[PDB]
Amino acid sequence: SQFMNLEGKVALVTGASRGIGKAIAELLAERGAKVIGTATSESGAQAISDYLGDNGKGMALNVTNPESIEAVLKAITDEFGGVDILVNNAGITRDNLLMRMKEEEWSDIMETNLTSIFRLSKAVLRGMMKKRQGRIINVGSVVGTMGNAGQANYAAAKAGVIGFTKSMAREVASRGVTVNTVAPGAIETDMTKALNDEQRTATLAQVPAGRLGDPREIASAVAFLASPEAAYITGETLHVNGGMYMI
Amino acid sequence: SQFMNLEGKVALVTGASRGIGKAIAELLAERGAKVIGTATSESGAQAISDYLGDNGKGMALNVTNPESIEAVLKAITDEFGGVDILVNNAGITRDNLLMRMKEEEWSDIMETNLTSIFRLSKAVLRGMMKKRQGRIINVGSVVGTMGNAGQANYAAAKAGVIGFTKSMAREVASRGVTVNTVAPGAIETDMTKALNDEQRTATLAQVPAGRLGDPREIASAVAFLASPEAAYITGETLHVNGGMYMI
Amino acid sequence: SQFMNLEGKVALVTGASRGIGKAIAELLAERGAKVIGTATSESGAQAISDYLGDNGKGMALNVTNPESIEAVLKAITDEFGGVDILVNNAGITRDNLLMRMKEEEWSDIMETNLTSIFRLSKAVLRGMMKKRQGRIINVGSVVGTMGNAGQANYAAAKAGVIGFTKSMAREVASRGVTVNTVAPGAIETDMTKALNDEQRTATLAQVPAGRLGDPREIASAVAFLASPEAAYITGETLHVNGGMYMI
Amino acid sequence: SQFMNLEGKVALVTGASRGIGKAIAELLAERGAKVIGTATSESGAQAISDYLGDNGKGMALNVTNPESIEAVLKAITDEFGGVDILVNNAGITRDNLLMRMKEEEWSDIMETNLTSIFRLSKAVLRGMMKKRQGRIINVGSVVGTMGNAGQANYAAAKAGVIGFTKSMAREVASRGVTVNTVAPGAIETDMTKALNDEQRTATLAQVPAGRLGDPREIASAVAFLASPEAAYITGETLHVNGGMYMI
Repeated sequence: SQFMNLEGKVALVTGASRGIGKAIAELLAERGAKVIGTATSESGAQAISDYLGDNGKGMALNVTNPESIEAVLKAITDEFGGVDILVNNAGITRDNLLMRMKEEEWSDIMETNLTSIFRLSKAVLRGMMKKRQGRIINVGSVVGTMGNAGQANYAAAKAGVIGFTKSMAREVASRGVTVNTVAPGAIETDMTKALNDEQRTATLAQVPAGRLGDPREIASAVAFLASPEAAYITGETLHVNGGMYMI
Repeated sequence: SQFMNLEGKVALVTGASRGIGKAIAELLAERGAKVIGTATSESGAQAISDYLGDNGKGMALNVTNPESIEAVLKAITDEFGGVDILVNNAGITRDNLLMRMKEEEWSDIMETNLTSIFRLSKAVLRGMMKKRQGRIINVGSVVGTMGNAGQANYAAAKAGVIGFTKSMAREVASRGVTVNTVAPGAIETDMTKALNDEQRTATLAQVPAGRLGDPREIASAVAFLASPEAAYITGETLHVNGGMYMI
Repeated sequence: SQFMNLEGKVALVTGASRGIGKAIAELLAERGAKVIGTATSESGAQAISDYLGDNGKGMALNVTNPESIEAVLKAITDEFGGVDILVNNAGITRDNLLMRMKEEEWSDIMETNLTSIFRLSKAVLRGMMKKRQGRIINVGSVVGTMGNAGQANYAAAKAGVIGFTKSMAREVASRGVTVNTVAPGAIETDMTKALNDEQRTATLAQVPAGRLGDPREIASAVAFLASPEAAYITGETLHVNGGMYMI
Repeated sequence: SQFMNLEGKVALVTGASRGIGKAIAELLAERGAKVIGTATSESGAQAISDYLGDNGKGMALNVTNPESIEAVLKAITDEFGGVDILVNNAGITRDNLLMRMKEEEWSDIMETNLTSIFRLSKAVLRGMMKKRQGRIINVGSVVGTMGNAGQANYAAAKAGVIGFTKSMAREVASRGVTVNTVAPGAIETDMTKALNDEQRTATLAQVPAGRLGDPREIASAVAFLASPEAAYITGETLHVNGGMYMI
C-alpha cells in the first residue's frame, strides 16, 4: 500500500551489523527503501550485504574519520542517489563511575556518540535541503533523558544529540527536512544477554511493561519517523521504553 | 501486509464526524480495524456510518453522560466484541483570558476534555486487562505542554490528560495495555479556516515547518501507537507540531 | 537584609494547618510577609493565628465554595491590602486503582486540587495585574510529572495545574506577575508517618538522596519563587524530590 | 540570619570576570561564602580579586587544561579548604548554521562547554563525597532545552551538560552532594548589548516577560541551589527565562 511506503528513498543506517541497527535496516528495506547499512569492518559490511540482498548493501564506515564518511557518501550517491534517510545508530559505551572514568573513556564516547552525529548529519544535509525532503533519525537512549549512574559520559553524549537535534530541526524545518531522536529503553541485545540473572531481574524491575524491548520495536518507531506520514514531526524524542521513564 | 495491521481489533474513536477524528477513524479502518466513530447527534452518527461503510459504524455518544457511555459500549460489545483501541478525540474549546473566563467555561472544558477521558478509559479498561491487550490513545494538544494565553482551561485539561495517561500506563503496563497521548500542533481544520489572514500568518510564524498540519498526519501517529508494533511505547506523549515546540 | 525580603507583601497560603502548608506560612512570615493561612475549620484557623502571632492570621476557607473565597479575600483586602503572593497548597488524595475509583473520588480531586486553583488564582489576579506585581505559586507533586499507579486522579489534577500555570504565565508575564509550581517528592508528613516500615523502605528506595524531604525544604523553594529575586522565573515547575525524578 | 547562609562554604565560580559569573561570585560572597572566581588571564584574576576583596580571590584557570585545574584546586584547598560549591559558568559560543560550521567550531565548544564540566566536576567531587556534602551547579542555557538555529554546537554541549548532571546526581545523591543546572534565557550582557536594535526587539518578542534578564537574577537562582535549604533538589534544571520556554 501507499501507507508508510519508503519506495524511492535511500536510507543510510550506521551500525547495522546486529541488534537494533540490523532490525532498522531490515524494516526500512521491507517498507521499500534502498538501504545502505554500515559496519566498522569489511566483514561486517559483507554480513549486511548478505542480509539485505537486492534491497541494498553493506559498507565499511569509520564514523570518527572524515575521509571515510566522504568516500562512503560518494559511493552511495553515485549508485543510489543522495541519502534521503539517515539513521545514526552507531554508538559505544565506556562505563565507569566518575571517580574511575578516564579522560579517554570520556573523549571516545564524545567522538563516537556525539561528534559522529554532527559530522554525518552535516554531510547528508546539503542534498536533503536541495531536494527539500529528508529525514535524520538519531537512535538515542532513555539514559540521555533519565541519566544513569556509571554512564555519565554516555548520558552526556545522548542528551547532547537531543540538543543538536532540536537546533538542526529549527534550521532545516522550513526546507522539508525533519530531525528526530528515537530513545530506546532496555532492549534485548547481546549486551543484556551478557548480564547476570540478578542484573536482568533488576533491569526488569525498572520496567512497568515487565519485559525487555525487542529490536524490532525500535525499528518500527524509526520506520514511522522515516515515513512521508511523519512529515509534521520534527525536533521530537520518541521514547520506546516500556514505561521505564515517562516525559 | 502484517505491518501495522489492525485486523481483528475493535476501535472506538470519539468525535469522529470531521477533521482529526474523521481522519483517525478512516485510517484505522484502512489498516483493518472495525471502527465505531461517535458524534453528539444521530445525524452525525449517520455521516460516520456513511463514510465507514462495511468497516464499521457511527453512534451518538454524550461523553459527559454515564448512561450514554454504558449504552454505547453495550451496543459495541454485543455486535463487535469488546473495545481493543480507544481513541479519545472528543474535545471542545471555551477560550477566554482568565479575568473573562466564566465558571461554566472552566467546568465545561474539565468535563468534556478531562473527566470524559477518566470515564471512557475506565469503562473500556476491564475488558482490555482481562485480554491482557489494549490501546488507549488520547488526542491532546501542544497547548497542554506549551500553555497558551486565553486557553488556560483547555491547557489544564490537556495537561491533566497527560498526568492521567502516565498513571494509567503504570497501572496497566504489566497487563499488556498501553496508554499514550498524541499532541497535535496547529492542524488545518474548520477552526483554522475560520481565522482571518493575519491570524493564520501569526500561527504559521510559530511553526518552523512553515505550514499547518494535516488531519491525516495526526491519524498516522494514532495508527502507529495503536499497532502491535508500538507495544513497548507507553506513558508517552507523541508531539506532532511541525517544530512549534520541542521537548 | 534586602535579600529574599518579603516585607510589604501580603501572602495567602491555603491549607496551612500543618506539614508543608505550615512550613510555608512560617517561612514567608520569617522573611517579612504578612501571612494569611487557611484551614477548613475555625479551630484550624485559630491554630494558624496562634503560630503566626503578629505576622498574620488564620482564616477558615472552603476552596471549593465561591462564597467563602469572596468572603476571605474581602476580609484580607480590608485589613492587609490585596494579596501579593498566593500559595495554593490545599489539596487532598482519594487513592484507588482505576477499576476501583469512584466518580466522586475523581471529581473531588478535580474540585479540590485543580478547579480550586482556577478559582483562587482568578480571584487574586485582577489586583496583581493592576499593581503590575504578583506571585502565584502552586504546590504540586512529583506524581503530576511521573504519574503513579493508584493515583490517576491526583496525577491528573497536579499535571492540570502545570498546564494552567504555563497558560496563566503567558497571559500575565508582561504585567509583572509570575506563575510557577513547586513539585515536592516524598516529604515527611503525617501521611508518610502512617505508613508501615515496608512502605517507608519502598518509598526510600525510589529516592537517590536516600531520605524523605522535610516540609521546610518545600517552604524554602516557595519562598524563593515568591521573592523579588525570582522575577524572571515564570511558567516553571521547580522539582524538590531528592532525585526521585529528573526532568 | 541562618536562611540561605553560605558561611563556612568554599565556592569556585569559573568565568567570573563579568556578567553572570561576576554576579554569581558577588552574591555567594554576600551570603558568606569564601569565593574563588576564575578568569583565563592573570589580569582577569586580579579584577576578580579586586571586586571580592576580603571575601575571596581571583585565580587564572584554563578549564581545557588538566594541569591548570590541578594547580588551582591545590591552591584553593591549601588556603581555604576543599571546594564545597562548584559553579561551572565558563563557556563560549562559536555560532554558525550547520553547513557553515567548521570542525574546530564544533570541537572547541565541546571542549570548553562540556568536557570542562566533566573535568572540573570530577576534580572536586572526591572531597565533596568524603565530607558527604557538596553542590555542583552548571550554568546552562535555555538553548540546551529549546534548541536554536545557528547554535547546534552550543545547544549540544548545554544539553549534554544536563545528561551529565542527571547521571552524576544519581551517582552521588546518597552521599549528600547535589548536582543541578541553572538555565538562563536571554540575559542582558555585553553579547546582547552588541546586537542591532532589530535583533534586540526580536529577542524581546520571544519573551513573555517583555525584557531581558539581569545577571543578578541568574545569581539568585544559583545561590538558592547552593544553599543548605536546597539539599533535596538534585538532577534538576532551573529555568530562568522570563517565560521564553516552559517545561
